[PDB]
Amino acid sequence: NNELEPTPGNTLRQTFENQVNRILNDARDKTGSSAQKSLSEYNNFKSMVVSGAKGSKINISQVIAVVGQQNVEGKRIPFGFKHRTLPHFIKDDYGP
Amino acid sequence: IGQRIVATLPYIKQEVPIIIVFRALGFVSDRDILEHIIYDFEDPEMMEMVKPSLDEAFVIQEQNVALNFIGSRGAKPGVTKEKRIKYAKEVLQKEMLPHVGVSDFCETKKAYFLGYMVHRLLLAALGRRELDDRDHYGNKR
Amino acid sequence: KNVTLGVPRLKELINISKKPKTPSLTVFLLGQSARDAERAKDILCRLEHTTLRKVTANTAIYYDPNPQSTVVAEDQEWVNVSPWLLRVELDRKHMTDRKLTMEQIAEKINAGFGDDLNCIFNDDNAEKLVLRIRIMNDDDVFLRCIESNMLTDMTLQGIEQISKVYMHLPQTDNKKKIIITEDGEFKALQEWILETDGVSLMRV
Amino acid sequence: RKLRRQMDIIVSEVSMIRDIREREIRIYTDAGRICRPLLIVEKQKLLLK
Amino acid sequence: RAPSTSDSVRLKCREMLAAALRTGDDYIAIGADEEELGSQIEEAIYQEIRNTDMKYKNRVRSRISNLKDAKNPNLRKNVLCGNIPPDLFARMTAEEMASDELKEMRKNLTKEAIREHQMAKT
Amino acid sequence: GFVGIRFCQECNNMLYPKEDKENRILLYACRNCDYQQEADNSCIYVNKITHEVDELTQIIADVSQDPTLPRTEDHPCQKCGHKEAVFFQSHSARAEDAMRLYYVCTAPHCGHRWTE
Ligand SMILES: [Zn+2]
Ligand SMILES: [Zn+2]
Repeated sequence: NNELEPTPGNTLRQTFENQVNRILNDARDKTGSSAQKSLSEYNNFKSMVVSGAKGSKINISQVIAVVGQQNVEGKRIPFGFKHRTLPHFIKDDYGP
Repeated sequence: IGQRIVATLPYIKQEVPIIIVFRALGFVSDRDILEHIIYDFEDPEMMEMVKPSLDEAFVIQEQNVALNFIGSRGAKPGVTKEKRIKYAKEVLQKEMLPHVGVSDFCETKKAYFLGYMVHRLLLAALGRRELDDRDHYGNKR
Repeated sequence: KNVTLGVPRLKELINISKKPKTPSLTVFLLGQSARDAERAKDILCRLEHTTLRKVTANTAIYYDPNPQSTVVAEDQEWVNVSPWLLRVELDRKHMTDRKLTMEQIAEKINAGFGDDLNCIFNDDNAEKLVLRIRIMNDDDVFLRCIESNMLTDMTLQGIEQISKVYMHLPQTDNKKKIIITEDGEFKALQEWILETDGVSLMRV
Repeated sequence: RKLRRQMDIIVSEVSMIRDIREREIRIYTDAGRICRPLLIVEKQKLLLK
Repeated sequence: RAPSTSDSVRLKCREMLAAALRTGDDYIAIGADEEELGSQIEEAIYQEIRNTDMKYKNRVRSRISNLKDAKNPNLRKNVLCGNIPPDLFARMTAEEMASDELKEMRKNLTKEAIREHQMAKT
Repeated sequence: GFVGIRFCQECNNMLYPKEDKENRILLYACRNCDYQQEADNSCIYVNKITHEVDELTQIIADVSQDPTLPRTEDHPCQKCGHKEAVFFQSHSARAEDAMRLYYVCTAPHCGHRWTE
């Protein structure tokens, strides 16, 4: 509806992608933090992460909470097809 | 000015501007060429883009002079005007675009195919049609 | 923005390349202008390159033989006092962003092209800013040639090689100004800095 | 499409592509193209019963 | 207090500026010697520039255009009404003050917008 | 609004402009023959630097009969009153800032298109 004020120094598409990525990253971080808060003291992922022997908190978040957002060349999945990423989707869809 | 549409023919050591190529096919008339290239004469931005590589070509009008102009740049250019003309005519009738047809005459469709190439190039330039993707396997065999 | 860190930057530093991928300059403002962005954007405009094409909105060439005919409604010609002109109108917002004015744009054009051309400029008051350029002394195409050869490369304001300039407030304390106070602390300060996209380092 | 699905004159290897943004219709019958079978949806149901 | 001069171009500029003051009937409403005012402004401009070059002609043309424009008759009103001294109007610069409230407002808002348009760097 | 194109009637060629050095009248002349014509446009060449040109000129109504396009019932057709119409973005480059959707009515023999 053209109600999006462009961010200082960014085009309309650039700021649109910026808000989208910010929301998605916030969701991933919040879900990961909740997953970390959920773990018990007898869990083994926590024991092997806090000691630094193997893995990190992001691995726990991806195993339990959510895998997250994929990227190529630092951007979301490009429109490999004509104005869509896969045949199962619909033209000009920028949803999550 | 700038933005001159040119061609790179096979077995020709140097590139050649397009209008000389069209007139080499025998289209001495000017409206025929633009009819072959531009399919609608109502959008000025499309039609103006051919003017740069149209004013570059007003020296050559007849067929024979165009054939000699082509033959001057051949792989083995002739030493006589007849040699140049026949060599360029043969290389156009045989080497260029075998897929559209190598029959006795194919100018009536070779000209349309060249016009389609030029029209596609102009469409890409104007931004009315995005570029083709090499990684897309719809374009691979 | 882009800085190209990592192995490519290591190759660029090791193999001293006369041209890097993304050269840039960090500019620190000296006076009070480092504090008020209003008096820093004027410096920014003084730095960034600005040709004629950056401010032109639309352009057109007409064959108006009689100067008083004025094929387009323009009362300025009568009060001002080749049969063809080159009317050029300029975008208002871009014209104001550079804090520029037509009275000196015309002077730049005249200095660039000698007496071959004569430019007539609309006043700032009018809503539509226009420029009537007439050659005075195969000239039908000569206006097209010059306009394709002056619109692109005119250098109205700023210096070359500077594609764009970013006004930026630093967040890390590394670029922040550091001054020892009177009593002895360090008290990092925050002031406006600029990042270009080319290299001059001498005019800058 | 109907003739190909009946497989009477146009063999199943031929692919018909119609573009709408530019009025073109492309037909390919050469070798080397890569294709996979898929089900057919008529309106919202399947031709498989 | 306008000392008359002898330069033909100066008198031409004076009469054109006076006739510019004749626009809008503000002089008729006020009833002032607009010719004297035109001579005073021309003399003040000449004092500022000390010449009759391109700057002279373009400054006179700019002043004429500013005065005779009907979109801001308030400047003509308050220059013929004695609200603004002639000398300050002579040393007036460009358009930033001899403009209506709407043009000043739009210039201010585009100046504020270019702030964000030129920050960048996230 | 723009500069049109006129073709020579004799030899089917472009008509170049030519000012009359005596009559001070712009005229159109060929080159392969001594042909003259009266120029009425009073214009030679324009150029829009902004290039913010409407794209509804090339929006073919055939777009409606496409299965891989969105369908919405929020902006019905103004004239026929049809409640459903597909939409799509610029679908082309050069767009400095374009996110608007160019609707097309999903009705047979309607062709109603608009931008919001
Ligand atoms: Zn002719
Ligand atoms: Zn409808």
